[PDB]
Amino acid sequence: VPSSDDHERISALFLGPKAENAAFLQQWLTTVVAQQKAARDAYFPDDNAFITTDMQTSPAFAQTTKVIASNLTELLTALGERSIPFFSPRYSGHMSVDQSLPAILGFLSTTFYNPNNVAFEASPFTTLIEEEVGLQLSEMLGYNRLNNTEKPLAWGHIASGGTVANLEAMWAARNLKFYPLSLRDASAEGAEMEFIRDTFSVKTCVGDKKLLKDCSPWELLNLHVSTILDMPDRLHDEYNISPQFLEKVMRKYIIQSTNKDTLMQRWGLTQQPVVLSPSTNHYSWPKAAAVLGIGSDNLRNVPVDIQAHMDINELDRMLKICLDEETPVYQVVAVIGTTEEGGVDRITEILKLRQKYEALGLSFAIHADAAWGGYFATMLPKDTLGRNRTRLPKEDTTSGFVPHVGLREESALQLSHIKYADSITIDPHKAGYVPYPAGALCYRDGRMRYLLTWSAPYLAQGNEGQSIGIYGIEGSKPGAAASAVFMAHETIGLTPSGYGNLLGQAMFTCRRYAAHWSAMSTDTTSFTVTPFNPIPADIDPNADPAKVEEQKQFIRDRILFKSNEEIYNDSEAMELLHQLGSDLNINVFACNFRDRDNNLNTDVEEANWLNNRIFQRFSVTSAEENPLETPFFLSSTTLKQSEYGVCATEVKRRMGLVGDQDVIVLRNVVMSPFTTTNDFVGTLANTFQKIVEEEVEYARIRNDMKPSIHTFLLHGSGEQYYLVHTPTIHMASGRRQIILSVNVEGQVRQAVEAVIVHNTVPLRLDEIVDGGSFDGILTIGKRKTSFKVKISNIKVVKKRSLMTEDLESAYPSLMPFYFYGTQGHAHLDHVITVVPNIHLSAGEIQYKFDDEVSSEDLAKGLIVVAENVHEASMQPFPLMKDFKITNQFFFSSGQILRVKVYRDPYPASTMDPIPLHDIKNQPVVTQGTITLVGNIYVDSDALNVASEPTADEDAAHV
Amino acid sequence: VPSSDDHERISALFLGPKAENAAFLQQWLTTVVAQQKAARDAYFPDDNAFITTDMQTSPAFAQTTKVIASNLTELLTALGERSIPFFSPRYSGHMSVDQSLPAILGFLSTTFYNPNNVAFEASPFTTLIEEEVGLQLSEMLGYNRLNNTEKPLAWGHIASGGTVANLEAMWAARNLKFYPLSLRDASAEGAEMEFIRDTFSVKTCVGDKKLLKDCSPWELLNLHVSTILDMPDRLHDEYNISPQFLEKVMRKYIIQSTNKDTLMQRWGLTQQPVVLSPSTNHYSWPKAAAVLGIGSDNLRNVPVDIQAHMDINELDRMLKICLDEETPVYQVVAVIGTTEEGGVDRITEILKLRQKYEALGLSFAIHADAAWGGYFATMLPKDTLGRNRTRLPKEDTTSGFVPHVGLREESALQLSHIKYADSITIDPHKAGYVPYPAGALCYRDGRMRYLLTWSAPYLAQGNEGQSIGIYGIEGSKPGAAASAVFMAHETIGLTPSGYGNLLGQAMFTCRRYAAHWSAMSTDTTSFTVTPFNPIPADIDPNADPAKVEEQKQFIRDRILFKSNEEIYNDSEAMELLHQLGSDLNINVFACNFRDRDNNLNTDVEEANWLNNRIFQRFSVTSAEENPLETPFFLSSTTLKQSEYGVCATEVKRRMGLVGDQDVIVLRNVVMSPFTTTNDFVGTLANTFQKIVEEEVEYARIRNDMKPSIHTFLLHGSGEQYYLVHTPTIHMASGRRQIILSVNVEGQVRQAVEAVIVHNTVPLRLDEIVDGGSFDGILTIGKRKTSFKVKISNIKVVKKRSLMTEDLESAYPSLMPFYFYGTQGHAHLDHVITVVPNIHLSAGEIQYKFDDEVSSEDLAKGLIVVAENVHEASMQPFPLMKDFKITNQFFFSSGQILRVKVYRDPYPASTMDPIPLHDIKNQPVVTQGTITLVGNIYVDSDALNVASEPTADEDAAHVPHA
Ligand code: NA
Ligand code: NA
Ligand code: NA
Ligand code: NA
Repeated sequence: VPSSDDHERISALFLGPKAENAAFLQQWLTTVVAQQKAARDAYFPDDNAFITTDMQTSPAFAQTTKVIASNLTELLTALGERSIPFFSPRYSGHMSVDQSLPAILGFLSTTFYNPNNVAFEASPFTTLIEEEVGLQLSEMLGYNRLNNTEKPLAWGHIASGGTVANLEAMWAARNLKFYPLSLRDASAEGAEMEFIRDTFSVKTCVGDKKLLKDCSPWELLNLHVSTILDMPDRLHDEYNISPQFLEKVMRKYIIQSTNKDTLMQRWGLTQQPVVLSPSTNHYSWPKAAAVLGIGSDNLRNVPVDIQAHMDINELDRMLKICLDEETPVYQVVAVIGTTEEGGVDRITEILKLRQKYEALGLSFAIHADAAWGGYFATMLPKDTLGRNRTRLPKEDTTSGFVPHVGLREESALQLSHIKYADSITIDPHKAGYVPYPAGALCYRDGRMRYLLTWSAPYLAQGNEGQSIGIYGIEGSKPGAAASAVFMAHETIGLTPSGYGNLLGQAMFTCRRYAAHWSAMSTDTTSFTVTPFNPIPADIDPNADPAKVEEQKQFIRDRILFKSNEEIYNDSEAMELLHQLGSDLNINVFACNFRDRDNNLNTDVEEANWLNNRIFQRFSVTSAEENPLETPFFLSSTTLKQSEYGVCATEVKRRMGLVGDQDVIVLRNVVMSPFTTTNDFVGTLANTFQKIVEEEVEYARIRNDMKPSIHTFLLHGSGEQYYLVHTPTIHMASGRRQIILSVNVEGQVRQAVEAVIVHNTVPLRLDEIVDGGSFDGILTIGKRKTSFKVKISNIKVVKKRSLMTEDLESAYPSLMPFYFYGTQGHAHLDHVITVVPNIHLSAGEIQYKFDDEVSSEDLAKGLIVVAENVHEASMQPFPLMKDFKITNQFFFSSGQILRVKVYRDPYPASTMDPIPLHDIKNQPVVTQGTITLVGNIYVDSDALNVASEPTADEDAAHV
Repeated sequence: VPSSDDHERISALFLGPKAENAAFLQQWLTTVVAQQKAARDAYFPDDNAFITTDMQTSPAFAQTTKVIASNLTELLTALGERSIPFFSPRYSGHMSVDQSLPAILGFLSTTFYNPNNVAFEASPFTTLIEEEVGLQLSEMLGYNRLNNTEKPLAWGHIASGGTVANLEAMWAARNLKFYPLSLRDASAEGAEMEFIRDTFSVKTCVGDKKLLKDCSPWELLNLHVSTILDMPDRLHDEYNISPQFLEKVMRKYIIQSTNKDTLMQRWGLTQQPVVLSPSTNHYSWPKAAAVLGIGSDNLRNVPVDIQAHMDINELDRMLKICLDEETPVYQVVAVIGTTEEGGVDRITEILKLRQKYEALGLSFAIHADAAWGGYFATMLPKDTLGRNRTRLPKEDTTSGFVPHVGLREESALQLSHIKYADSITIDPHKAGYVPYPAGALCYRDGRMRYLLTWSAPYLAQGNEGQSIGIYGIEGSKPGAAASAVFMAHETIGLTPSGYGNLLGQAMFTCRRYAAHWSAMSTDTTSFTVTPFNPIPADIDPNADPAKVEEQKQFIRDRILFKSNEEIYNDSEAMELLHQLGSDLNINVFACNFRDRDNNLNTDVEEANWLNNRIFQRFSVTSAEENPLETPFFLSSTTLKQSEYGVCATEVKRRMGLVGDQDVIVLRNVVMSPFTTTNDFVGTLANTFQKIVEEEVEYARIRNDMKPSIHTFLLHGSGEQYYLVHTPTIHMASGRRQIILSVNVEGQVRQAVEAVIVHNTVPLRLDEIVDGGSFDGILTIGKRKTSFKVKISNIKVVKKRSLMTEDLESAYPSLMPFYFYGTQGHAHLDHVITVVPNIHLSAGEIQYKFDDEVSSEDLAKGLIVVAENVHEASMQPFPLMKDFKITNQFFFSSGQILRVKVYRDPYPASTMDPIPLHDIKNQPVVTQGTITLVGNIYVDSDALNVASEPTADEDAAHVPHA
């Protein structure tokens, strides 16, 4: 019999999806006001009012209260109508959710006092609160908060966010690395601490005891963290040097004052120290490098493996490169809960690598970016043999059962080793359920924070409260943020039975979502859904597909659309459910589609089209949308090949795609403990499926190769005519570049405006072959009258594929054109080598070359490259609605192209790639100029998906 | 007849000193809850409850609600008993005050939605709010918010505070400075934009048109801000280059990627660019330089003038140095409302200097640090000829008149020119009455923000909301902060009649305070109070003192303790009041004291003692205090000589002090519009005066030179005895270093433990002269018994002054000792050359020198300097309760001192300085070693003010009702 007590216990923490808890909130707000009144009365009770009743009933006062009331109601109305409804379980996109009422109430209660934690005398109470919050976080993460033991004493503080926490960690690591060189300078002959240099020793990285003055620069750049952090205490213990003197003397030698590059230059050092970090690291990492004057070039990114974890062998190889080149390493970043997939780097392996490299003389700090993952350490098991008190029974079985579940074994292993990192970022305003702003940084050894200053630690005195706000980036800071986090910690509980219970219910919800992503699509649905984390039987890439399909059907029969109670009573179902989806509650998955004969799409850009449209249906990305009409919210990301390498390749492989392009995926962050109530998740799954099916129909129309109607520009005169197809990427059947010489049978003859031919009988472009013919219709620009015509005697000058698989990824430096026609009557058409691109054609041109070109070359079609048109530098071209063509446009009447002329090295008709990157190495036929005269066609929309309607607009037009 | 309307209008904006407006707040909170419910019901109305009634009445749910209620009441009770009561007008110390209810309500209303302004799709509404707030601030500050005009389009955003806003402004200035070098690299031969290099020109700093590729590195380092910001648009307009291509290509050349120092080395550049900023700038400036890898050494500090304004002539001299040495200047910081004094730098003169140096080829961005001063631009006059609608009358005269007053002319001039700075920092959570966290940064030309990125501006599209959170230091950020500022702006009003009214009332209150600081003390009070901003008749340092006293008496007769109505009806009184105190609401002042014969103290450290104790009485600096017992709150600061130079000198001069030491001053930030009601300001003045008189009594006791009882260590044996006075700085009468040879008449003979003599009849140390005598009592260590003795045949071996004026400011590198006695029986006593210090004496020692020293030299007393005791490195010595003496202590039995020996170049007795800094250049008598044997005395508390009780502890020991 399943108990509802654990879900009921956390249901009281939130206002609720339907504001079910509003009466409790009203009571708590009334208490806040009463207490405020009591406290302001208690401060000098004999003071009379400054705001009298006669003042309060005057017209100006009343006018101000009416303005406040009106502005307030207008803000509340607009917030409800225009914000994302994170409070609803329909939202499961980013790291957003209904926040905990204890946090909101802590912040509100404290803002009436508006304490400023930059200084004790402005925050005598909330400075102590914030210090206690830092130590709560530290202990929860496994650091030591006890004084006078053998372990280092941790310290923690609140910052505006994990971005500033990561910046501070990198700043401390920057200053740490150079401290021993600064101290060596400060103790050089002639300097203020020369008197220590003949006796002051350190342990070098490999453990040898040497005088600081006898260490090589490399040795000084590789002292262990503890070796460096111990130096001020050691100087005091061993020479009775005061912290005041030490700080004063060191001011002129530390990089806070001189910057690291002046110090390096004096020391003859040329290798910039680096930070090592996974290729997919949060933006705050390269940004901190740029801010700190390290430079993002010196944030060296470590490739990831197929599950997006930092590749340990690659980290090994890059640490070896640093050792061999004497490039110091400030810091290695372990991402504990990646932003995009919720994965956990193997910090156990990073720690092993540190031991390995310290034996070779290379040392570095380790930082755990646990901005997202940190709070999941509350799910680590804790010794229960310490509790012996009566426990109120858990015997409720009211409707409203939601179980918690536990961490995956690997996640628990890494979470229990983050306590060995030298510092840890963790965001209460991510998985702590505290509203923004509330980030946090904890140091394993709190003395590290003094590196962020020009100061040395003093002995604290009881008669002077210590300011906790001078050890970071910021200045003024809200003590209210500390009260908020503190209220969350004390009310929810930093234990398995508190936060562990809440996050375990979110994790059960996450796995229930993942079951749907993992089994929704079949062999015959129009769509496929592929989870980023394969189901157990699917992990092996050579698995028996029968076993994979069997496990998917097991999911359909035993998990999907069942109640929590039925599932929890099914041991096998729970064991399987335990293994589905993200390590830490961030499911990634992606859709593909099949045509109507059930053939899977393999084009990465068409899968991207589909997945981006699904995202658009399930998100708000413009002010035009009514967000209350979105029934379900996801996020989305692009796995760039260059950052996700083998991982992005494997995602594409399992989706059934072929190609090197970056792949778009969907992201489903799960923080809600409510979604599985009454199997609401199933409803969401069904909603998702319905929308996917709609978008797949569009995809199928987009990619249908049935015969259809095509458009062609006409070039030439009665002497000889050419047709130039107007390609498009909006239809798979239009993704061809085609130029033909033809005869035109009909009554057309007019010697400004485009002449356009459509085929009247539907046809496939690929069926146009030498000798063919077809009937058509002419349309002189906007003229209402039309002309019937017969296209005969077709000769294919060019027929190339504009399919993804046949295009290039890099634009040409100089713009290439097909150059075709007859002597004295040539024509131009921009070669489409990449999309997005721009169609450029010129029917009437004047060419002059240093060598006359033969009729054979002109008929076969040459390639001319414009030395004065730098195509790549202009890409992508603005959409037609966003730029005006004038005579200054580079492709307009009167413009002159200076060109080199080449023979086309590929056959007339080809469905294979035609790379032209090195066309400049082909034999040059001749060179000269081309002046554009007329019959010019310019279209930057047809070859660019950005001109298409969004899924929001299409859905609104139904 | 004065109107109460303007004060009534702003009284409704705050919960109130006594929470008078709690019923209004209760109503508004009820509305917040009601609307949250209506909103969550409106999103998919057919969704049923997830939290049912049966869940809400279950025992686990009820237990969680009881825990919430219990934690909430505990937090509220503790906040009320343990926080500073900023809500009361009794508080007037730092930039803290009761915050506006519209702001608190905007933040609360929005946190239920918890929007994240890092990305539009997480904040489709509050991103727009934050952009609108940025443009509101920009327009208020005088920037342009209109599109499609000739003026640049400003942009602003909210940051966690002014520290991060200053950091972003300096980061933007750093990347701006190097952009043209990066673009030159990106268009070099072989590079991706080589094709522009033969046609792409810029205007150099002096205005000549040159190809970018033909500029010298110095010329590229001095292009104007607008020249640089125009480059992406120009490349697009002139070569049709796309922003995508430009961004991608430039990533490898910009210092975001390479850092400035690798770029500089590739260009052969050796002068670090600098930031120029006043010597008194907020800590956020040197910290930003340190963060950004510029280094605080390259934040060059500009000295201030006697009113703490950046000295414009000194800035001129420093810019000339930069020009001559080809040191680029990132940025010049004009502080508009200094943190310590509320002063306004003359940015008009800085703009003139910019014109001067641009004509010479030196250019720099200008940043206005208006973190505090910015909101005072709402008090600038505005054209009212645009308003023609009916105005509800201002005819209320109920009790509660508080007038607003206007800016000083100089403040208005500078505030109206900050719109010419390239960027402006301003804090809603300082003078905006918005709770923390809410700082802000505005760019005159919003395109500058793209320097904080690897991006180039794209053309916006309607179907995609633009994220406003990728242009700064931070990541996730609360849309709630933007709602808070937005509500405060809409409700209070960014106009002279809105914020201008509120701040004008605070400024009237500030001047009412300043009147007390300016006239409270007389010729015969035991204390003096000296304002940092002199009264008009006192500005001239050679003014007729009759005129100064006449104006102080005018203030006493016409302003102090009068009602607002009487003062406002007194034109002459208002004209004078207008000129008192700070420029922008931060009064600085400091106290001094007189002895009981009415002689003014001139000792800077005794004035500091007094002002620090007064501060303690009016502040909470420890967790032991009950903050609700403090009746008035001030802040305090130290004007360091090295930073405030002539300004600190002039403060000390006008207090009557003589000396080069740093001076402590008191600081009175005024943000309350309520303090003048019922002349509550007067009550506070009297409270202040009472406490000052209390502390002056302590100062008088501390500095009374009347005869008293003194302590002496006894050195030597029956052969010859010496007395070594145990000096103290806790009493002026103990501030002498004294060594005497004496005869001891009595029944004393004890051969580990200290032998101590006090005089039994009070005496003055300065009257001890050769031949004198006095009765005394011996005390063998821990012995309960005492011994009558007669000290006779006194010979003064050393008598030196330990008064502030006769001590040195820098500690000796090597420790000096007096070395005296007879051959084979010498003694040591650490020379006290600076305080704080440590008393070190050794009665029994063993010396060995390379030359035997004569009995005359030993009797007169030599100076031995210990090569192996580095005195400066150990100072200040920990207090006695904080360290335990062991045999490892450098001054303990068995320690060997390796010393040089010198003759004392000063007379036995002297009340003048005895500098020993360069003792090493005196002729060396001999050298050798001294081994400490016994009779050792060590005391680190007697010569250190840190061992004294605080003013809070003394006051706690005085009984009261
Ligand atoms: Na949408
Ligand atoms: Na192909
Ligand atoms: Na106090
Ligand atoms: Na003297």
